Formats: sequence, C-alpha cells, structure tokens
Amino acid sequence: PFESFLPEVIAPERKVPYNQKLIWTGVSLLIFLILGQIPLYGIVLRAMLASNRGTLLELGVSPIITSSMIFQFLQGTQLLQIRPESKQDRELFQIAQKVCAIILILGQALVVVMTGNYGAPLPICLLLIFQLMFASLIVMLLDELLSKGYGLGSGISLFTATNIAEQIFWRAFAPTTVNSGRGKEFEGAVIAFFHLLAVRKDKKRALVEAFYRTNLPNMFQVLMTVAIFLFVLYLQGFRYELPIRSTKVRGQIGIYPIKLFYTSNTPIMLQSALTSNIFLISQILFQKYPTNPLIRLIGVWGIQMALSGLAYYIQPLMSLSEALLDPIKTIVYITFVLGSCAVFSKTWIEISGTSPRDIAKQFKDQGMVINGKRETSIYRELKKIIPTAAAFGGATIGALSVGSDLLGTLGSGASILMATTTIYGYYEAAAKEGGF
Amino acid sequence: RVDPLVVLFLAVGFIFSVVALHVISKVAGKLF
Amino acid sequence: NYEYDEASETWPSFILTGLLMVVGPMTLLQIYQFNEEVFKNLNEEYTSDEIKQFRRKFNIIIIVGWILVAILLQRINSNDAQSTSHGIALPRFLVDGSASPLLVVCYVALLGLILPYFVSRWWARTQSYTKKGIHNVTASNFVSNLVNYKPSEIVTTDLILHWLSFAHEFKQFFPDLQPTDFEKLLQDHINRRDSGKLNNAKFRIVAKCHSLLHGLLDIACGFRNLDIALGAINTFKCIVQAVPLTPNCQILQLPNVDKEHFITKTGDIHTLGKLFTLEDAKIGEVLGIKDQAKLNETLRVASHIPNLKIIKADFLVPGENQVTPSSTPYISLKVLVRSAKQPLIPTSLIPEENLTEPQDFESQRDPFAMMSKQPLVPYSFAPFFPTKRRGSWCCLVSSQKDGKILQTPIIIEKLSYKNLNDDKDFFDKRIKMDLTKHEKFDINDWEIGTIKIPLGQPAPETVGDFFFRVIVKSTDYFTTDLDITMNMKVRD
Amino acid sequence: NDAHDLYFQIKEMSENEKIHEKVLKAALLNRGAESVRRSLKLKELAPQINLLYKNGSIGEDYWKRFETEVKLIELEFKDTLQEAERLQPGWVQLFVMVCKEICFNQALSRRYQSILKRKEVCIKEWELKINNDGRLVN
Amino acid sequence: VEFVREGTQFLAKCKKPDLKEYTKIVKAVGIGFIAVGIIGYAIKLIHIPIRYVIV
Amino acid sequence: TLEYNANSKLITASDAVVALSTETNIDQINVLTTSLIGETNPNFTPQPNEALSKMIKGLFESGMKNLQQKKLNEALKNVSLAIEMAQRKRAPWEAFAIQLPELHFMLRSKIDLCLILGKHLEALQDLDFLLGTGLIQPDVFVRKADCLLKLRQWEEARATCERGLALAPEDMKLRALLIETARNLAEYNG
Repeated sequence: PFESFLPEVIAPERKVPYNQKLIWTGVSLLIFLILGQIPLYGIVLRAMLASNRGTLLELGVSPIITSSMIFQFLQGTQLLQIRPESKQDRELFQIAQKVCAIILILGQALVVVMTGNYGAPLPICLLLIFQLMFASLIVMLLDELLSKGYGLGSGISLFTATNIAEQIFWRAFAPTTVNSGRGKEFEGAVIAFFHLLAVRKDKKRALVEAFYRTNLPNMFQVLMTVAIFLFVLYLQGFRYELPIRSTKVRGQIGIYPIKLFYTSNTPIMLQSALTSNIFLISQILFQKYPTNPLIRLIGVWGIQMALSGLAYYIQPLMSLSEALLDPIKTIVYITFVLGSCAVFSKTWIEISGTSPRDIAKQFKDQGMVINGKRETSIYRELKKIIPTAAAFGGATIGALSVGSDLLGTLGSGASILMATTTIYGYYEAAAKEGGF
Repeated sequence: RVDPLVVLFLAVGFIFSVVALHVISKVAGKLF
Repeated sequence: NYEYDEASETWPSFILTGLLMVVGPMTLLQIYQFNEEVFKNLNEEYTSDEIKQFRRKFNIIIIVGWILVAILLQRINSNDAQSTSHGIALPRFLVDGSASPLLVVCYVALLGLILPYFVSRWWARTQSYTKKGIHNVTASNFVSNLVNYKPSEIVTTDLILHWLSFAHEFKQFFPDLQPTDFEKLLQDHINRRDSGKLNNAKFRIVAKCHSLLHGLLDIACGFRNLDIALGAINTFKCIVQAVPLTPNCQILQLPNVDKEHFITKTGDIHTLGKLFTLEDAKIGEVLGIKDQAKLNETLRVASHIPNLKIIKADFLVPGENQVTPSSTPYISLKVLVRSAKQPLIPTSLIPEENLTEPQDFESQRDPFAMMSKQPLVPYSFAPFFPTKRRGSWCCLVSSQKDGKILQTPIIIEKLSYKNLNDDKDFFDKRIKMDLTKHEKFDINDWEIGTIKIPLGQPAPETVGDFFFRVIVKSTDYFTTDLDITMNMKVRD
Repeated sequence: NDAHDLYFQIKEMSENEKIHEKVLKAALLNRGAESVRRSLKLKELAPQINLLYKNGSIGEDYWKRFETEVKLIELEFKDTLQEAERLQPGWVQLFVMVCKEICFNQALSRRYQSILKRKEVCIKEWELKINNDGRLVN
Repeated sequence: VEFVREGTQFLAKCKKPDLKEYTKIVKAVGIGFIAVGIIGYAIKLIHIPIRYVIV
Repeated sequence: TLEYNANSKLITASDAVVALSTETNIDQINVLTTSLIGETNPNFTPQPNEALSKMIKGLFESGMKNLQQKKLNEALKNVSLAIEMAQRKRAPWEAFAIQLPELHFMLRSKIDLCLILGKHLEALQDLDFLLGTGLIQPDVFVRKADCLLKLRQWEEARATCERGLALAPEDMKLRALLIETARNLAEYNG
C-alpha cells in the first residue's frame, strides 16, 4: 500500500443509458482499429498486413492480459488474503494491477527496442520507445473506460470478437489477387465467385471451378460456416430454470438459470495446448532417436505429419477424405477429444468455485430455497444438475470444434463460439435491463 | 479524472501527430 | 510489393460484388414486404380548418444500383478478356497519378475535422435532455419553483400556466416572444379566444405542453406533494378539452352547446348521469340547440366517455395468502368501465370467476403479464387539441397518516371499453323496469378490467392496520374518477 | 429575493442619515431568522433532491449548485453571527435562540395572515353566492 | 452408459427456445456480427493505399 | 429604495411598485422595531410577557361569559378581538410552545361559535388553517365535513370523512356523515 497519482477514469455517478453506451463502444472500437494500422516512424508483398508487427499496436493487449492472469493466479493460490469486508484492499488490488502493468510495459518496450529488428543506431530510439509507451497507455485507458461503465462490457473480449469477425470477413471478401501461372485469381470466395460467373461466360464449368477451389477459399466453406453459426446460435438458448423462492422477504419469486454452456471455454484451450505440446514433444523425440522398441510405438514421423503412432492417432482430421480413409483413427480421435473435454470441464467447475457446494452456500447466504423442496436438500439437488450440465456442455463444445475442423469452415468452432458468446452476453444484458 | 472526450482527443492527436511526422519526412525526402 | 490494376481488369468485378451485396438483400426485403374507435370519424367533422392546415403543414437506391450493376456488367463483358506475383484490385491512378495527395488529405480531413466535431455535437446534444423527455433548464426551473413554494398559497390553473410559461423549450421555437406572451397564448387557448396572428405558435406550444405537464407531475410526485399533482392533472384536462375549470364542466365539454342559455336557465344539472335522467328531447331542449341531426351527435358523444367503478380492491403478495411484516405486496384493482347512461348492476351478479387470481408459478412469478394483454384505449374526442391523443389514466397512491404521495405515478394505457358498445343499448336508465331480468342480459358478456400498481416499498415491520389512499384520474375527459381508501392488515 | 441586501441598505442609510440604533438590530434579527429558516429547509429537502438526481430526472449541474448553496448558507450564517457580535458585545449565546424562535413565530403569522386572501379564491372557484353575514343565498 | 442417459434426461428437462424467440436471437446476433465485421474490413481495406502513399 | 421616518421610526418603501417579498420583509422589520422600542431590557429573554397574557385572558373570559347569557353576536366579536390582540400586540421572540396553544384554544371556541351562528365559509377556513398548522384530531374532520356538506361540496366532504375514519375507526358520528355524504353524492350523480 502507498500513495499513487496515476491517470484513471472515474465511474459515472448515475447509470448511463443504452444509446450513449452503444455509441461509446463504437467509438472506442473505431479508435482501437485505426490505432493498429499505422506504422512507426524511425523503423528502416505487404509483410505487415497479416500480423500487427511493425505498427503502433506492437504490444497490444498482451501486457494487460499478462498482468491480469498473473494476479488472478496470485489470488487463486491464496497468497493475497483479500477480504471483501473492506473497500480499501480492493482499491489497493486494482492499483497493483496498474503498477504491475506499467512496469511490464516498460520492460517489454525496452526489450523490443534493444533487440528487435528496428535497428541498433538515440533520438530515434527515444521516439520508438515513446510511441509504443503512448499507444499502450492509450489502450489501457480505453479498456478502463469501457469497463468502468461507459461501454456494454469489457474491452478485451470485444477486441477479440472484433478480430475474429474481421478475419472471417477478410477470408471471404478480400480484394487481393494472386497470379500463379494460370492467371489472376481473387483471394476471396464471393468476389471470385462473381468474377468467374461474369467474365468466364462458361457457367457449367465456371460454377464448379469456383465452388470447389482446392487451393483457396470457396463458397462451400461459406455455406458451412453460415450453417455452423446458425447452429451455435440455436444451442445458446438452452437453459435449465429451477424455481426458487425467498424466505427473508416473502413475496420474491424467481428462477435460477443453469445454462448448457456452463464453463468459460478455458478447458478447450487447455486441452488444445496439451495435445499440441505432446505432439511436438513426440516429434522432437522421434527426431532425436530414429529407432527404438518403445519410441517406434509411441510415435513415427514421415511424409511433416506423423504416421503409425500415438501422435498419429491423436492428430486432428483435416477433411472428409482422411475421415473416410480409416474409421479406427476417426473413432479414437472422437472419443479422446470428447472425453478429455468432459473431464476438463468437470475439473474446472470443481476448481473455479462454481461447484454445487458453492451454489448451495450462496443459496443459504441469500436465504433462497427451492420451490417444491426442503431447505436441507439444495446441495443434494444441485449435485444432480450442475455436473451433468458442465460435462455435456464440454462434450458439445468439443464435438462442435471437431465438426468445424472437419467440414473446413472459414473459422474454427472455438473462435466462432467465443464471438457468439461475447455478443450474446451484450444482447442478453440489454434485454434483461431494458433498452433499444 | 479523465473524461471520454479527453481520451478521444488524445487518441486523435497522437494519430495525427504520427501521420504528420510521416508526411513531413516524406515531403522532405522528396524535395531535398 | 502489390501490383495495382493498370488496365481496368479487376476493380470492375470488385465494385460489382460490392454493389450486388447491397442491392440484393434490399430488393429481397422489398418484395417480401382490438378496441373499437368510434370518435376517429366524428373528430374530423368538428375540427376547424385553422387546425387542419396546421396539422397538415407541421426505392430510388434500388433502381440506381441496378442500372449501375448493368453498366458495370456490360463494361466487363465488353472487355477483351512460374512464381507468384501478389496484387490488389484497386485502380492505379488512386496511388500513383496526380490525385495521390488528394487521398491522404481527404483521409486527414475526415479523421480530424468531421469525426471529433460530430461526436462532440452528438454528445453535447444527448447530455442536455432528461430521461423523462424535457430539457435540463426546464427541469431546473420546475425544481426551483417547487422548492420555494409557500404552502399557504392555494394552487389553481392560472398558477400552473404561469409556471409552464417559463419552459426553455418554448424559447427555441420562437426566440422573439416573451414568457408573458406565452402565458397570454395559453389563456387564449383555454378560454377559446382568437390570437389573430400567432395561431401557429399557440398550437405549437399547446401541443408541446403535454410532455411539460407530465414532467411537472413527475417532479411534484417526487417532492411528495398532492395538491400540485392534482392541480397538474386538472390543468391537463383543461388544456385537452379547451375549457376553464368550473363546477358544471362535465356538461360544458360537450361539442355543441351554448353557455349563455344553459347556465342562466338551469342550475341543477352538473354531471352526465343527471343529464341522462331526462328524456331524449328534453336534453336538447335544455342544452338549447333544437336540431335533431345535430342533437344525435352530442348524445352520441355524451354516452361514450368512460366512467369507472370498483368491484374488489385489496393488497396481494405473490406466493402467499396474507400480508406479513417486511413483505413486498402490490395493489390489485378490479374496475368496471361503464357509460354515463347505464344503471347499476349489483356486485352479487358477478360470477366470482372474474374476480379470483390464478395460483400457478408462471402466473405468480410476474403478475403483470395478464394485465399487459388488454387492448389499447381508443382515440379521444378533442376537436380543439391540435394533434391526436389516446386516452390515459394516471393512478397515484398516498398515505392517510400525514397525506404525502409516496411513489411516482403509474400511467396505464391498456384497458377494454367493451361495455360502451352499441349492442348493449337496451340497458337504459330511463326505462326503470329492472333491466337485469331482460332477454339480452347475460352477466358473462360484461367485461371486468384489472389494474395493478406496484407499491415500491415493503410492508412495515410492526403489526397493525395501515391506511392508504388510491386516486385514479383521467387525462382527457371530466368523467367520474376513483378515490378509495384501503388498509393493509400486516398480521404475521 | 431575500432580506440579506435590505439590511446592508439600512446600514448604508444609517451611515449617512443617522437612523436609530434599534432598526439595525431589527434588520439583523430578520436576516438571522431567514438564514435559520433556509438552513432547515435545505436540511429537510436534501434527500428528495438526492433521490431525484439518482433516478435521473434533475440533471447534473443542479446537484452541484445545490451542494454549493448548502455551504453558502453556512457562510452567510457565520457572517451574520460575526456581525451580531460586532454590533453588541456578548450577544451570541442568546441571539441564536432568539432567531430560532422568531423564525417559527413569523412563519406562523404569515400562515395566519394568508387566510383572508385564501377565502376569496375559493368563492371565485366554486361560484358561491354569499350575502352579508357569510350565509348562503343559493 | 449412464453419461449419455443423464445427458438426454437433462436435455429433455431443458427449455429450448421457440421460433418467435429464435428469430429475435438470430436477428440481434447477426446484426452485431455484421456490424463489427464490416467496420473491421473497411478499416483494414482503407489503409493499404494510404500506407502506400504516406510511407 | 426605502424612506426612514423620524418620529415613528417606521421604514416605508416610497417606490412606485414593490414586490411582495420586499413588502413582507419591511412589515416584519417594522414589527420587530416596534417590539424592541417597547421592550426595555437590552438582553431580552424568550420568556413570555405577563400583562399581555392577563389582558388576553380577560377579553376571552368576557367573550365566553356571553355564551351563558345566550348572546351569540357580541361573543364572536369579543373572541375575534382577543385573537386579533394576541396576534398583534405580542412580541415575535416569545416562546412558540406557549404562543401556539393559546391560539388553538381560542380558535376552537371561535370555530364552534361561528358554526352555531351560521357562517360556514369562515369556519371552514379556520378549520383548514387549524388542520394545516399541526392539529389532526377526530373533532376537526367532523366539523370540516359538516361545513363542506352545508356549502355543497360532496367529493371533498367524502375525502374528509374517509381521512377522519382512517384515524379513529371507532367514531360514531363520522360514520353517519359518511352515510349522508354517500346518499347526497348518489343523488348528485344519478
């Protein structure tokens, strides 16, 4: 604890209406998108159109995210001993957030300017440091503004959803062309469809030539991603509403919804990280040892993609050809990706403090009970509801990811689901609170 | 402490300053 | 490095797709594209031309897109047509011609001038209005008027007009006129007098007074003041009907009467029921109009405005059968919209089915869903109000220990006027033959509406009887309103 | 709309025309009574204004103006007390209660005086026909 | 085998959205998705020739 | 502006037109000056006077004596004179808790006398002031509803009877007044 005079946005004294909120969200989004397209000054195809490297958004939201996860882990491991009974330790924690983020920004900026390919030879170095510092400070202040109450929600999730939708739309309506021997071809699906339908004048052949397009995006992937988007939107309304009633103040009746997608999409990320790590480890080990009685069994790599090994079994299927090739690998991969997701979802609800015991404790604290049941049975009733919901939600998310990667959509099921969840949160909040 | 309009003005000013520096360097290299 | 289009071979297709993706859905959507109102026709037969003129005075995109698509498609069809070489679709002169600095200067302008100026304009415009719908200066004036208000002074209509004449929204319309001029215009409107030249200003400010009176009522209820709320409602009635508040006003609000004859001749008719006591010709002889085709219109107006009546009123708490300390109850009223012409039906005839409350979880979780299913109120008969209004009933609750309004007023809009139709004309007051034993009378045909008011405050912590007072007033007519007292028996 | 400036006007007139000494004390007691009344009025009006502001029906600048007036009243009363001490020595322990009582007494006197004008508004509004002796003649 | 059984039981006990609600859901979510996607695409597209001329 | 007299020591505003607030304040300053001229001790105490109280009591007793002799005309004059003297010749800094109850005790008798005499509007206004100044009792709403029924105001009469019964539901006169009000109102509408 100490005294700090740092720039911070003050919360509104009254609730902000929906129109001002939406317009501020839009303005902040436009500023964040324009900030990441401008290159630096002193630095010496495009080579910077794909990733945000060489622009004012070099660091981006990485320092904020790293500080957030570090202090979240520090809170989870029970080393801060925070108590919600006071309104000062919370502010101290919020200022610790910022004083750690600032020093991390400084360190990372110095590392990049001293090591990156911008150039070793003083005023230019000072300018390159100041640009990155000012941009990171602007992004942090903008996130704080959107989170304090002037925006529909957080900033990080909004920026991620915006990037996902931007990539989805650039994979389809890209004006860039590519000429490799045969001629000039658009890098988009709809653009090339209309081009080949207009100029080629051979409809029966141009339609088939523009619908499959083994080398580039086509219309089939667009139809598949639209269908998957609609299906994901349908599976967002599933919810289990159990009736509850109050006992402190009589006359308060409501419902407690238990969604299908219970977890926060963290276990799928953990499972993908785990399988990627074990695959790369098997690759490196097979590279180190050519032939061994056990290493030949654990993994074999050849023409890179592993074959006749455990890493070959756990590798993801790219298209339907590999699926119809050998059903054994397909069924093993399906069972693995579903079981691991279910187990990770159960463990995550057991760890993250959303277990049925915590919900029963919250019920006892607020005084609520279940409508047609006793008071000593809320725990025994939530035990028969919450774990099943979490496991089935994890299994459904895994199956959706597998189907999306199999049918070859423009975006993986995980990103589509994250964006859909982020937007459905805003929609549900606006419907519950009441606004245009 | 800081108003939303202040943040918008800061962002637009920084962006315009970087773009002005770029175009000034470009026209200086083109002229001399 | 990119290779921009130099011979106009790729940007035609890009622009064609950009135009089609906008034109298609618009054409598709273009190709794809409960309460009887009796006064809607009789209102336009009495409105003067000076107000008709005021209310009168105060797809091409698809076609141009399709012709542009046709032009571009014809231009495409009229054209002639190992390492990778990336390229873009945009034309070449945009980046390398003589119009190269034009792009960057237009970008700088659109980013530095148009964006911040417009955002600041929108912010300063949305930061000035109140969530109710009135300006900030008007609300400040209203609060400052109610703060230094001497309780000895009696509230009237002239005082509330004097308060309204200081609204800041009246100044934005005509920056030349003074508040005294606005008060004079309001008095000329209410007293049915001619302004000579400022009629188009009188009509404008009179049409604007609606939101101002609603905001004043809201603030007066927020300061826990009953006399000012009642005065505001009476002033709203007076402005809508264009008549000053007098004892005999329910009979002077009628379309075509003469005051100098009715006031001097009779002195005992003051309501509409006392009027309908008389025969069909004696009414015309008393009101002094002596024209049958002209008397039928006023007799059709006088027998079609709604009067209220209670059937059952009590406090209900969702999920319980009595009131307990620190519970959250509400008020459930069963009203009966009747005409000024029909006799009284006893409460015992009600089959006790329409008065009970359903006992189910989906019904007791939100007790207002059944109330939100009633039809809207029809258009009111106001030939002097410029615009067109729907009826409304403003219900506000106060206490009986001290006499202070304890919550903001609830304004209902959905109610069924089925009992006012012309199929039930047999049920007359002048026949005096016990019309309940009639061939056409079936007690299941008369509808019994419902009104529910959230209480906003929990029940007190003590045990005993606590009395309230509920007032349900109209905002368009001078009908019979509700004023009842009720007590919650917090019993534990 | 106050009795603050009228006392200053009487003071400036006394500095030139040699008025009596009790007129100053009368004006001072009147200013003190008005200050006490306004203090109590604000103290009882604060919660309703705060609720109107929280509900979003009053604006953002009127709240600051009200919070400024709250302390402006205290400054004015402190100035009144300083002037009361300056004009008469050892008259601060009794001046406060004297003002506290004259406030209520003059408010009650105004309320009682208002009924004579309150009586005719009701006649005009209800169209009563009252002859002499206050009786009705229909 | 009890996993799938409890799954289908919980699914039977759920509250699936009807057509009138699903229409509003898809309308709002599609509007938001297209609103963010078009803005991203336009900002990404405008800055190619501007970055060519400036830098 | 404002002029200052010499012998009377009264302030009067010699302006052409003056607002109401300035006139009330000048009248209050004149009352305070006239009280201070008479009050001799410089450090005056909020303790009430005595001779004024004896005079008021004497006038009130002389007025009440006429009720026994059954003279209902000059007794009202004497009571009104007593109330006028109490409101006029009493210093403003005297105790409020002793200045209010005497006014109530005299005004109640004036009300009863005016009600028995036949004047209903004056009695109604006295009841309204007595009720708005902080006296709510079942003995007030009865007379107020009686007045409002005597001068033909039925909705206000019904509201008064309802608020009176909302305080003392065991009363036997307010119920009769409520029945009479309901009868008159049912005749008035139908």
